[PDB]
Amino acid sequence: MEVIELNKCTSGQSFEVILKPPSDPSLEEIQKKLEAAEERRKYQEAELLKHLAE
Amino acid sequence: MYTFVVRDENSSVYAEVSRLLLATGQWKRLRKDNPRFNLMLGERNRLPFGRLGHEPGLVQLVNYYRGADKLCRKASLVKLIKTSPELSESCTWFPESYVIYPTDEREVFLAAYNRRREGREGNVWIALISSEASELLDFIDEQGQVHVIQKYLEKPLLLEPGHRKFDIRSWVLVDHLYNIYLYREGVLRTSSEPYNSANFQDKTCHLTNHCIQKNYGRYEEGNEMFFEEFNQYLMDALNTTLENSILLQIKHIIRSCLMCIEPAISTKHLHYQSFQLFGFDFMVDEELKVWLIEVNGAPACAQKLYAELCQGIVDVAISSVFPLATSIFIKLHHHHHH
Amino acid sequence: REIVHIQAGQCGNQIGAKFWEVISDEHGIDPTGSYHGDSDLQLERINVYYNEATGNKYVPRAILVDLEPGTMDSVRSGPFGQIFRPDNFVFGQSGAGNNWAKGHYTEGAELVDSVLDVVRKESESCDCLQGFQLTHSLGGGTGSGMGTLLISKIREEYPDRIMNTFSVMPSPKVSDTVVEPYNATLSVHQLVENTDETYCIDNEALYDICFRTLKLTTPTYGDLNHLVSATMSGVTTCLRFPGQLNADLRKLAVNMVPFPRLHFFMPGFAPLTSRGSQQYRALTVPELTQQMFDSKNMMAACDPRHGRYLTVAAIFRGRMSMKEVDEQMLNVQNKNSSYFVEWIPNNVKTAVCDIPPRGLKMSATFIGNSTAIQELFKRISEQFTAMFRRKAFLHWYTGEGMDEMEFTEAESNMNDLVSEYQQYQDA
Amino acid sequence: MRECISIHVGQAGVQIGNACWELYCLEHGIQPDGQMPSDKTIGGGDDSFNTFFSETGAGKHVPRAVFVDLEPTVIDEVRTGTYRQLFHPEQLITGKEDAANNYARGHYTIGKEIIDLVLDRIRKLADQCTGLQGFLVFHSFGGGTGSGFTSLLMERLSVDYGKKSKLEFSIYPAPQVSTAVVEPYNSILTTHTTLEHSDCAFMVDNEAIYDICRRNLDIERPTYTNLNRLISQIVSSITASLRFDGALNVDLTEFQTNLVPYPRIHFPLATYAPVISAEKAYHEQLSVAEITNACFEPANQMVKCDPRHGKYMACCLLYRGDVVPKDVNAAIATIKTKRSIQFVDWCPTGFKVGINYQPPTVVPGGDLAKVQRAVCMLSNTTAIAEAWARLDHKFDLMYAKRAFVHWYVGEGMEEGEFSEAREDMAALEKDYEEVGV
Ligand SMILES: Nc1nc2c(ncn2[C@@H]2O[C@H](COP(=O)(O)OP(=O)(O)OP(=O)(O)O)[C@@H](O)[C@H]2O)c(=O)[nH]1
Ligand SMILES: Nc1ncnc2c1ncn2[C@@H]1O[C@H](COP(=O)(O)OP(=O)(O)CP(=O)(O)O)[C@@H](O)[C@H]1O
Ligand SMILES: Nc1nc2c(ncn2[C@@H]2O[C@H](COP(=O)(O)OP(=O)(O)O)[C@@H](O)[C@H]2O)c(=O)[nH]1
Ligand SMILES: c1ccc(Oc2cccc(CNc3cc4c(cn3)[nH]c3ccccc34)c2)cc1
Ligand SMILES: [Ca+2]
Ligand SMILES: [Mg+2]
Ligand SMILES: [Mg+2]
Repeated sequence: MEVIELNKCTSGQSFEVILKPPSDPSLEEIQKKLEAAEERRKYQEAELLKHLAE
Repeated sequence: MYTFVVRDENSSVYAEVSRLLLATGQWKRLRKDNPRFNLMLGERNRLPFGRLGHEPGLVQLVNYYRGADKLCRKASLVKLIKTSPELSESCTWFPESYVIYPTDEREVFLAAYNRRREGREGNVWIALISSEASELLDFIDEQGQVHVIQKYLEKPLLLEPGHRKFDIRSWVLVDHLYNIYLYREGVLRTSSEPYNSANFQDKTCHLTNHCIQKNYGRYEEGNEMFFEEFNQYLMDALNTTLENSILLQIKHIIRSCLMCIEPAISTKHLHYQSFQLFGFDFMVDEELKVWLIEVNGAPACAQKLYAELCQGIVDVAISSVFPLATSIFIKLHHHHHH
Repeated sequence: REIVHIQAGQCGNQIGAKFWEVISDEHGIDPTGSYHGDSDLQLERINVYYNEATGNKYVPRAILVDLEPGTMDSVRSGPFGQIFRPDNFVFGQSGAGNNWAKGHYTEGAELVDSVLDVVRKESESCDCLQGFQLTHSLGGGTGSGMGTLLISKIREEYPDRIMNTFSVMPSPKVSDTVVEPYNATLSVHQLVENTDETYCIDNEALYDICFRTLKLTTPTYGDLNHLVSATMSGVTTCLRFPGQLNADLRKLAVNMVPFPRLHFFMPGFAPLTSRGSQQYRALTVPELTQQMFDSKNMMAACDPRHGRYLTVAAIFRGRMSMKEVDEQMLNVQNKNSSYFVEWIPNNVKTAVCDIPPRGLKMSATFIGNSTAIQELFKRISEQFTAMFRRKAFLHWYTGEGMDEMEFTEAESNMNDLVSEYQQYQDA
Repeated sequence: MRECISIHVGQAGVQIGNACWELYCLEHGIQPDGQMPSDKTIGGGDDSFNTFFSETGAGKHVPRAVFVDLEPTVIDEVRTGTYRQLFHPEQLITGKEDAANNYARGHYTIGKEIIDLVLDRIRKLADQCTGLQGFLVFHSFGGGTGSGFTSLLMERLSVDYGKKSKLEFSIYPAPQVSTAVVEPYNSILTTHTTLEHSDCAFMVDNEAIYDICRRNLDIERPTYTNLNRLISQIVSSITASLRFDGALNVDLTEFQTNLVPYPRIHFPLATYAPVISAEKAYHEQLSVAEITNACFEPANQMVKCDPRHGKYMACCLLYRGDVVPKDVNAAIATIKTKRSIQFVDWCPTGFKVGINYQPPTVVPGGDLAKVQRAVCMLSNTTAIAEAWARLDHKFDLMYAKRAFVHWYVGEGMEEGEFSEAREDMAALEKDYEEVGV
């Protein structure tokens, strides 16, 4: 019913119609998580090369 | 070879449907967590509708209408009626009712219960059946959750022999095209002890549930009078039929209820389809005026009618979508021009 | 995305030479290594298997290994014998005598470093090596013993590279020696740990197919190898030709292997055809689908109805309705959903390539990771125990330095593998 | 004027980016060589289109975009594409080995080797900005790169550009077009890691786009090209307010304001109409009432779900073509009495409307027919949570058996991150339900 905030221009026009009213991690912590996961790979890769060494 | 699943084991109705399907030798039952199904006989609570219609190369169907609980809940039904203009607060066939929350429209109930008491008019209501407000408002707060207060029909139609109370149960089926099918074989769940107008507290003659009353087996086998007899009784005792005096009102109330919520639950253009069996409970007063009591989302059937109804469901609701390699229903439709 | 091919032993080189013979035709490469085709689609992903040298002559990235020169001399004089880089012919003289120990510990150890020098030389030329592939049998000595020795040593030098294999399983129906169960059991232990994909080819299944379907009263190893080469070509289609499927070996392996030890696949193919026998009638899509899923077309003598599919991959080739393909694939799953695990959603994937193989207007290659593969390992385990309970023919191995305990361990690890498959069959 | 930088991650992100910038050029009249004859301010300017394009003294209009993939082949087709002259080699970044549909590999393993390079190449663009708003990130949930490397970048961008907003255009996985099986893992993992770093995310289920292409465009088996050219139209409608004159959603901040009252619940449902086949010989042009009414048909949504069984928090109507406010209000009035539109109690039941008189531009030789008027509705409904329910169920089935988990653990990821992510998703499903019922 009620049209408001009607704005117009050459390209078009915009408005609002109301029908009824109502009723972060740091650079430190990131680089630590990435490198902690890299050491888990290095450990796993080591256990492989150890297993292959035996 | 179509496939289906079963996720409600207490369903006496669809336990018979699952049987019939397997007996055709063209349906195969899967596990209850197997997603590659054509048909789902889902549960009663938290049915995962959000996971239907996302299996490529599978036309999926379910035996429940999502959002159909608004009609099958007493608190919701009252709301649905006095909120939806299609039914309105001025409803003729629905008893005056109010939603009351334990410590809402309690203040609205009081004033409405004013001249019903302080106005010489008849006065009985139901949640317990009493004639005093505080006797009721004290009970609802004592149990726990929300209840509905409703005007008690003090002048019910009474079956002779016996001077008994009763309630009618109709089974309705809504297929995927939202065709409203009324089952021709209904049932009267009657009382056996004579209705007592004075004392309300002995609820054996006021409440007509098949559970409570188990004078059982006196006039009828199982306190269940079927239409052929009830029709004959009306003809002999009142010189009218079941079709005219009651069924027109029933077929009207059913359609009015489902057509109201059609745009809210219809699966016309959805990615999964729905059908469902409903159980409407009606009430007839001495002036042969039918009143809607409640709608049951997960209805149980009558023993005699299990075979016929459970076969009917397969024909129009299931086989219509999944065809295999005179009708027991009355299609409810009406297009009056104005 | 380059692949380094290796082929070890008699069986390995014969199916391997056959593989290069088939795909060289699909890519239009002649016996002399010169290109001669029509389309350009058969050169977009040819870097995967071929090396360019001296004026657009294509040399397979293939290394031919054996402990005796008998078979490799046949390859060199064969049809596409010239195409192979002569330096990549690495061979001994002593042979392996169908002995796993000789191939893995003594005779093969003496030669393995020479092979790795060729592997290393090929790898360093690759812009981005995606993995290795091996062809061999598990019933002999070289391809079994030395083949697994190579894999173990390749994983040591390339621990982050995919290793796939085409492994021929021994069977009493088509048998050379009685010690095949021993050699096979010892090899499976190695394969469970050090490969990403193993296509289990049972010589029993290849035999039964050649006899009961292709109508060949007495099939030879040549007949058996027609079936294998057709499958080998099929599973590598989407890697060899430009298509919808943008996947390297790693990605392909990720979506097929839910558990690291359970990577032993049942290969299938349709339509089944014999050498020379000309097919005139092109199969409909419903026929391709029904056949590639039938046990008779599987190349591991295992009944897929005795297990469940963890994952399935299918490659249709030729000019066909990709809609009809999807419909027929979705029709198998929905009709036999009990043979696919429910706890891996959408575990059946498909791909299509416009280029068909030679001789067929359209074909389908089936790759099934079924738990029914345990029947294959149970067979080997039975044949293994029957001899090992009496310690029979064991002197051939203890004479090469092996102890009885190593056999007991290999026996236990395969029975573990069997029990592993059984765990997921009842989930 | 405030600039916006687009980031296209992975195959899906890149190829969609291609489709969008292709369409942007046609809408602004920019040629493949980057020349824009209508732009009379040579060498620079601060027009509305400059939000997405910078300018060189030679008069070239270059996208403020960076393409990143862990694998060269997809982006190589941009380096040699019809719009090759459009981009700068610095804007295009490739690795040698993809993430193999492994979230952990794209995030931890391979992501670590390239994250610094991408942030630098992005910094090169941000230095050319006078007033950066933030970023539009295109990617897939299912890809290892699209899921893994995206979440890592979204974490860093929140560190290096803490003030700037960040919007997402995410491709939700569909079995019909994917050969992957582990996409549910990747989807849950990236959602959990990106959630607090994304102000507003537009999800697109390939399933919906796929069926729309089959149903309305009569394409029997949609290719990615078919999917992308349709997706680009939706993206264009959503970003048009940033690239053209207007007063609705003029900056990235206003997207969150209008569509996202609660931070976590920042996944608006998009619905687009009309979608008409170019091969359709005879077509009756649809009215404002007809196309607006189509915004409430689930068959037209980017994600298949049922808004009737949920609650709205916000709703924007973005028209393109012959439309005036009068016809819209009449259409809204009619629809309100026919359909089920329930808002939350703490929001007004209303619609923010934006109209651009220029009708939607179509790619020449494309599958879409030129229409006189089209609309894209952006409605933040709780019904979109159905997509999460689907995804979380598939996740539960596989993880209960720990299938494929070893691939992720083998890349350094912990089995605990699977459960942390899944519990966060469980909390999200609950948040949606608190608001929705
Ligand atoms: N709509 C659309 N979806 C795509 C497109 N390309 C890939 N996808 C989807 O993306 C998902 C797989 O992720 P990809 O984008 O291919 O993988 P990625 O981001 O490159 O990461 P990697 O695994 O390292 O290759 C699948 O579900 C595809 O359906 C595309 O061009 N358009
Ligand atoms: N306003 C009213 N007037 C008269 N009787 C009423 C009434 N409301 C309820 N009843 C009686 O209550 C009986 C059953 O109660 P009701 O159906 O409301 O509960 P219920 O849901 O447990 C039975 P069902 O299992 O069929 O749903 C009816 O048979 C009817 O006689
Ligand atoms: N399919 C096939 N199987 C073979 C061939 N040659 C041998 N085999 C099988 O492989 C086993 C013998 O292995 P073999 O290759 O001779 O051992 P190696 O040469 O010492 O490595 C037996 O079980 C045979 O059935 C062949 O040409 N084709
Ligand atoms: C000599 C020749 C070959 C050999 O084995 C191989 C070598 C390289 C590559 C392949 C193919 N692997 C593969 C393909 C697919 C897959 C999982 N794995 N999933 C899919 C889904 C759709 C389409 C295709 C695939 C096998 C060994 C020796
Ligand atoms: Ca300018
Ligand atoms: Mg031999
Ligand atoms: Mg990729």
